[PDB]
Amino acid sequence: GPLLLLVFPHEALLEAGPGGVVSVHRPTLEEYLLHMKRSATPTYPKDASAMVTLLDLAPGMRVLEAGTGSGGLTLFLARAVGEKGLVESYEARPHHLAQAERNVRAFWQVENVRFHLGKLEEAELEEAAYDGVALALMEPWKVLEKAALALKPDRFLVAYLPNITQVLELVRAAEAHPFRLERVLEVGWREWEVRLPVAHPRFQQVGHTAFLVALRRWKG
Amino acid sequence: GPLLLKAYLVFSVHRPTLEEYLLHMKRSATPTYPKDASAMVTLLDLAPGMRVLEAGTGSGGLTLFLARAVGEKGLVESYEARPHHLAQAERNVRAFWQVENVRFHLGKLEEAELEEAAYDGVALALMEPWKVLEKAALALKPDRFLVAYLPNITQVLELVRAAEAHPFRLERVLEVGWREWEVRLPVAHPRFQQVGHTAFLVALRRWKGS
Amino acid sequence: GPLLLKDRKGRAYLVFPKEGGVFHHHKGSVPHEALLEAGPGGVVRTHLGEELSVHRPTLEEYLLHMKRSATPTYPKDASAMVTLLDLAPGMRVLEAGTGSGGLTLFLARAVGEKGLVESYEARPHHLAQAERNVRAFWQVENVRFHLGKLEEAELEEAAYDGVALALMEPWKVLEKAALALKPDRFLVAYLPNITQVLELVRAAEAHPFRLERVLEVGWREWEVRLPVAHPRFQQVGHTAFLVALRRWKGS
Amino acid sequence: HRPTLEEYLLHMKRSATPTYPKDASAMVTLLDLAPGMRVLEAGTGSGGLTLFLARAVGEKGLVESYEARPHHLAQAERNVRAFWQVENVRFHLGKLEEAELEEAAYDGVALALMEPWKVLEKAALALKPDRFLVAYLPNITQVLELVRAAEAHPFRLERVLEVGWREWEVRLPVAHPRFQQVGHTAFLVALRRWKGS
Repeated sequence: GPLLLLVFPHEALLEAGPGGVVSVHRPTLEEYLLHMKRSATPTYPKDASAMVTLLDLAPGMRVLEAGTGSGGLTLFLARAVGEKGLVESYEARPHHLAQAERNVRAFWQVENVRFHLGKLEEAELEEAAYDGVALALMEPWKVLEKAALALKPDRFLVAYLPNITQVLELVRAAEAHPFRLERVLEVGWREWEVRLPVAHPRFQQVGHTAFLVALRRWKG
Repeated sequence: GPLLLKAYLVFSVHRPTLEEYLLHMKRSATPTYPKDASAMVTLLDLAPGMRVLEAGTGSGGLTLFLARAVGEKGLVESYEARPHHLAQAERNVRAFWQVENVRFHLGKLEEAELEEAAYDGVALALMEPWKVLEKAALALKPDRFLVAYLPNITQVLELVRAAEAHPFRLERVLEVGWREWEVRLPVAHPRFQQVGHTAFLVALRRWKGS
Repeated sequence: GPLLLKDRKGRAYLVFPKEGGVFHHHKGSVPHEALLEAGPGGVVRTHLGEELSVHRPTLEEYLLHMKRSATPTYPKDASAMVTLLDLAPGMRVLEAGTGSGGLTLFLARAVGEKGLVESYEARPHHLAQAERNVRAFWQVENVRFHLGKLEEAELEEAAYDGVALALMEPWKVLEKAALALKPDRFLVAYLPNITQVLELVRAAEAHPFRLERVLEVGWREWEVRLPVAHPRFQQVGHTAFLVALRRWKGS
Repeated sequence: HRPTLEEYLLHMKRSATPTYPKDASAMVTLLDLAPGMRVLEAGTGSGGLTLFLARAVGEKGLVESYEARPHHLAQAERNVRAFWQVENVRFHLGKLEEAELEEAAYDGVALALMEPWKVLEKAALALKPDRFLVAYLPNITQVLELVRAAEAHPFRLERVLEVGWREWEVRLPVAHPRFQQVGHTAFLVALRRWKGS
């Protein structure tokens, strides 16, 4: 495993071990995302958590992922389905895919993630074979056809979109597919500074990273 | 498992989302909202295989999340003090989730005993979480987290001060917010009515330690 | 002046002292006299006899308890709009809105008795509401009501220090509002749906405004009854987007 | 290009942490200030809550601003009387606890003080009944200190609230709440004065 202080093994650090001093730590997935090599957005832990919760991902399921880097969203999905549920992650741009496979593979040593280079709409997949579809695309409405195709009825597709304008365009686009609009939310984590006697919500905030969109696949 | 109509649970037809389940199951009493339970799992840094300590009340709402999170290789030990509705936690959890990764107990922790450094994370929903730090701390592998659910900032403060006595560094205090939007074009706005504040989440991290 | 009454449960009521009225909060009447003799600050019993606190209502307190039959405007947002408008006393402000009367009332205070608020309502019911609601709380002359729309209003040119709107389709008045507004003074619009905000911004690029702010006021009430101290569980999450625009220098 | 009060407050000379208009707007609304009223103000920063308060009270109203420490009082006065012509403000070089003021003759008390509890008693006197004291406090721990201390004066706690303005960046086709917000400045505490006691 990798260590946070971010390094990949020098030996005082291992002898101290996590929670020990030389301040050595074993990274949380969160810490790891926030310090890993990025070309990405990056997908934030608060958003990826809520996405796994809307997708209703449980162990053993199949989850379809697109697109971009860098394995941030893919790892959260990877733990959610784990064991051998399956993550089929699609990325279009090849050095971003590369970087992501590296990112994921160094933290997560299980092999429940199948990686695919190429747009999701080019790909061929079974009808009604997937337990959820997670998208982190700037133009998600493109894959809507495939997504309704590959997605078991009464399951969700969950898009991640920064701009509300993109969210509206999905919601209209989604009206021409067997998808019923289930949720539109903004996730927010309100950090507090506690350095007693100082105790206030932090002065500078992550005032949202993105909107999460959730469509449910009704039968059609 | 059970079914959901649009919107009541029973035994438009839907398999219920775990979150839908928590929101329409017999929630004893002031529920664990999924907004929070999801958060806590994230903070606790849970993966498949791990062992997690949970207390207490009282719908086993948090518990299901814990169950899915750690998986089948992992297991959850759930304590709950209260007797009649620890059962109700058990009724709620076995309806939705039929895996052997949860082992229940009656009682508070301090009365209980447990291996030292066995557990990969602790999750508290107790009114007075400061009572269980000697044990929580003992039970916890170093560098892993204790995550505690608390309605009032006064309780958060007390847990922060009581924790200075044990080998815990405070990493985080946060409120979660899932602001739902309504979108029926041309209408598009944040929902008028919202699950505002449910609780603070204190995350503590075990030192080596000493 | 009207009166706000509260019980120990916290529940508040609005009362208008009327000749020999009586207030019923349960199966127990209170004569209006006791309310008036008690005065802002004191208690009254319902002859059964439940303590009840008498208050003069704060402008805010009045807006939330009046019966509100227009699609209406909150104090958190009205407050913010007065401030975005940069409203100082003596100023002249053009207004168009709902029948709430709230927005007109918040603007009325900002400008003072030496200032002015020309308030326009389109529907004649919607006008009566605003007058009813506005002159119960404030009878000063710095508010003048008009029936109609701004695009059809006859306005002096560059005579106004700000424009406050609470219309469902404000792109429509941007043209009149442009000539009516002094350079570097603002238009501020109360829009519930982000779509309306989006259309207005798109529209505004055709008139001599620069967009300046787009925002959402939140007032997070806390409950404190020690040892209970937290953010109120249920709150007024979202009401409206405020859009602030600036009239370009010179034109 | 002439400037709005906000803009002035930004290029103004502010020794302390500034006042944000969200907070000052909310402060005026919570005190229920209308044209004509007589309001009491202290003290840190200087002089931007006072400008808001002058606009609120109006033409015929008056704001009594206390600044314990002089060079600040002066800087308050230059700042205020550069932007705000009206002679509707009265500056005092004194603490607010030490000063001597007619009973039940004020329509509010606006404190930006670190030590708000300290002036609790002289406010209960000065402030008419069923009117308000509103305190700006950054920390929840100070809020709590004040909540305990006011239990010992003729005050009911009406309101504790944090004020947020969620800015949006609209730059079509961009449209999204701004990534970096001013997440929190402070809490507002409103106390109501009881009858006689």
